Amino acid sequence: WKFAACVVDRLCLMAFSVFTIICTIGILMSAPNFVEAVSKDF
Amino acid sequence: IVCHTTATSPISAVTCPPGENLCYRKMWCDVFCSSRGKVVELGCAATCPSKKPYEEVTCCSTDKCNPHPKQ
Amino acid sequence: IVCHTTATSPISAVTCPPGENLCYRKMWCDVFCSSRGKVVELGCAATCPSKKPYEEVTCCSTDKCNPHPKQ
Amino acid sequence: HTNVLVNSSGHCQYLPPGIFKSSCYIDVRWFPFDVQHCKLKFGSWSYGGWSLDLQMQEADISGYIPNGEWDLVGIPGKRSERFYECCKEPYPDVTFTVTMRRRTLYYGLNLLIPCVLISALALLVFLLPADSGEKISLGITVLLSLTVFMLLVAEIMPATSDSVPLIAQYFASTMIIVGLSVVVTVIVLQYHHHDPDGGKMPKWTRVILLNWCAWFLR
Amino acid sequence: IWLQMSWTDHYLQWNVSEYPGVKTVRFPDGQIWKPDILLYNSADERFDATFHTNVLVNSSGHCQYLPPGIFKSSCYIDVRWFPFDVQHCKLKFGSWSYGGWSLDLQMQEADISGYIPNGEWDLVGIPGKRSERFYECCKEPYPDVTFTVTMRRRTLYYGLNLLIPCVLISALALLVFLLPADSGEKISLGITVLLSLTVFMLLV
Amino acid sequence: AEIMPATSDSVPLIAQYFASTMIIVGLSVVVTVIVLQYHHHDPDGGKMPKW
Amino acid sequence: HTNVLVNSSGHCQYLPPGIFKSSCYIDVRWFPFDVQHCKLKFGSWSYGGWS
Ligand SMILES: *[C@@H]1O[C@H](CO)[C@@H](O[C@@H]2O[C@H](CO)[C@@H](O[C@@H]3O[C@H](CO)[C@@H](O)[C@H](O[C@H]4O[C@H](CO)[C@@H](O)[C@H](O)[C@@H]4O)[C@@H]3O)[C@H](O)[C@H]2NC(C)=O)[C@H](O)[C@H]1NC(C)=O
Ligand SMILES: *[C@@H]1O[C@H](CO)[C@@H](O[C@@H]2O[C@H](CO)[C@@H](O[C@@H]3O[C@H](CO)[C@@H](O)[C@H](O[C@H]4O[C@H](CO)[C@@H](O)[C@H](O)[C@@H]4O)[C@@H]3O)[C@H](O)[C@H]2NC(C)=O)[C@H](O)[C@H]1NC(C)=O
Ligand SMILES: *[C@@H]1O[C@H](CO)[C@@H](O)[C@H](O)[C@H]1NC(C)=O
Repeated sequence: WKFAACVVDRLCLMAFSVFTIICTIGILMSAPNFVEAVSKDF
Repeated sequence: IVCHTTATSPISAVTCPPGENLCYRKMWCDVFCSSRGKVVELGCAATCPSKKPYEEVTCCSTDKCNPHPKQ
Repeated sequence: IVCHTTATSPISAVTCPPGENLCYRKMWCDVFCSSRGKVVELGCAATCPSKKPYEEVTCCSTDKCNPHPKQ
Repeated sequence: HTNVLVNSSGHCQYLPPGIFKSSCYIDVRWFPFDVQHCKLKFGSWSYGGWSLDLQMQEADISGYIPNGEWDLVGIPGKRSERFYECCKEPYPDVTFTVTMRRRTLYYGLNLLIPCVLISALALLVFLLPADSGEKISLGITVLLSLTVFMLLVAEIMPATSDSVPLIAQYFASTMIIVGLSVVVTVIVLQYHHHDPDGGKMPKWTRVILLNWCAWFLR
Repeated sequence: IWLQMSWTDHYLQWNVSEYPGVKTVRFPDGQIWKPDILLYNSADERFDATFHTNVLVNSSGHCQYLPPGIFKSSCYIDVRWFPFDVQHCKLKFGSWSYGGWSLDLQMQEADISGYIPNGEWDLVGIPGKRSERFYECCKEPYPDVTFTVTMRRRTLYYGLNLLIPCVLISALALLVFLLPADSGEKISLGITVLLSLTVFMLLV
Repeated sequence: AEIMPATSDSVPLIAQYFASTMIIVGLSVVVTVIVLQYHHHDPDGGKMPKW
Repeated sequence: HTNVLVNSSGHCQYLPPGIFKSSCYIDVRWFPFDVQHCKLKFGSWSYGGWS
């Protein structure tokens, strides 16, 4: 039981990792002037 | 097609570009509708545009069918 | 090299120190550019400085090439 | 109301300074990456163009003082005219359109770094072994920290119902992700704590999971 | 709002032919008569929120007056159906010392060509009604003009900033039951969820 | 937050101070999770690396 | 300061509206079950009862 639970836990960890990175990137790359705002401020 | 317009002062008789064969005019009351009267916007458009609740439109398809009310 | 300057009132004909052989003047409109006109800054600099968007510069390399416009 | 200065020809010159408040529609849909075009419309109140011929000369920025939250793109002007039914005479006006873009160096590293760190820590729960009774502790504490972060977030955002600001969606996505992480760890925790004599694991799930694990861990 | 008063002055009349080019004149506040129209239900702390512009007169004597202002009026708000609530807040205008036999008010219609939506209220309408009130002293009636601003709230903010977190918190609270007791985390989860709700009460 | 300025023209010092503190604390959490993964382990299941 | 209205007999009628702030002692001992008696005292500033 425990090995199955650990590996499914790791699989879930993955799915959330990919979902999270893709979500943050897409939402902060959607803004029309976002690319210009970082080049100026940073 | 020749349509009167208001973007040129004095009021002109500009000759409309192609694709737009409807002279139109749009009139509504602003604050100064007691002394000055209703506003006037003249032009030529592809098809005559939407009439808001407070706006009136009188759309023609002939030359100089949309003059200032004085005329 | 002798360059006019404005840091001295009345307008002087101060003689510039070494290393700076370009008399310059810089002129722009402030608020009072309707009655007073544009501002005037005269001096001598190493090489004539940067022109901002709203500033104009007329840079010379000769004696008394940057006088007040009246003169 | 300052004084009016007159020279021998009669030319008169008038500078009323002031702190002016004008009405301009703000769009916070792309917050904080948003550019605003707020205009200022000047005109006479009782005079027409045949009695007061307004002439627009250009605006002055020699005295501009940057404030640290908005960058001034420009302030161009436009003279416009409006005709009325009463007569042929036109009524002029002068409109100056202040264009400005927000500066993100503050929100970037005071609203989006803590959120990213919190989300990462929330994802961190899965690595944690179940033997340590700390997975639920970590996940729920992270959610509580996010709840606290919402206070700063609220005091810093706009309250508009005309659109959804970007970072509102960002924080909603983060919240949903954290909550579903809590749910999933509860599930697998249900698996870890189980009595073999009481029940048996399903077949299909077992074999699929075992094959995927064996391939992933080589 | 910008008010709009229009009346006729008998004493401010002239012949255009005798004054070529002078088609209008303008008079400041205290140089000619203006009516005492003002908001009965004002809560401003100066009671007249208007900016006294100039009065414009043409040869017939027709006079035209626009006092703009930021007006604060008293209106009962009902928050029983918050945030799904519609408010009917009215503005009552009338003379202060004149009757209907000395100042015959006439209500013409309101103007929305300049309306600027604000993002928290949707304007249903602003209809007007002229009404009259009689008194024991005499048969003469006292008129008034009432404009009823009707507006409904916009829920896109409270919907997904006050009701999504609450639903997620409640779901997580229900989640405790699935959790096995062997894991010493059921009380932890439940009480932490209650604490998160307590914090949410601050925004709320 | 209530005590600092909200400016995007520059980064106040203590903002960097608090950022560094936050990063340090978070990485401490990560590292303790790692070594915790080590402490709770089944010997029959796996072997520790050599190097 | 509104205007004063006068009829042929000389009777004069005056309505100054306003947002008035007055001093009144509040007792919060029985909060929130508390009743307050806040008073407003009006009188002339330079005239007596014989004037
Ligand atoms: C001093 O100012 C006053 C008011 O500004 C002015 O009296 C007003 O003049 C206007 C314009 O002549 C009058 O409006 C007219 O009213 C009649 C009757 O209601 C209408 O039939 C007229 O119709 C015109 O406008 C229509 C708009 O759609 C057109 O479709 C139509 O073809 C006509 O062109 C017009 O609306 C107004 O009634 C008077 N009075 C008042 C109280 O407004 C007066 O003439 C000015 N004096 C001088 C010396 O200039
Ligand atoms: C009372 O005040 C008015 C206004 O202050 C004044 O009339 C103005 O005088 C100025 C200066 O003479 C005028 O500006 C000139 O305009 C002409 C035509 O546009 C220009 O060619 C002139 O060029 C000068 O400035 C240039 C700036 O770069 C120089 O490069 C050039 O060499 C010239 O020196 C100059 O700009 C202005 O047009 C008038 N009128 C107005 C409305 O400003 C009037 O003279 C004063 N009366 C008395 C009795 O003093
Ligand atoms: C004054 O107006 C009348 C019409 O009302 C006109 O006959 C007369 O000519 C006008 N005055 C002059 C100086 O013409």
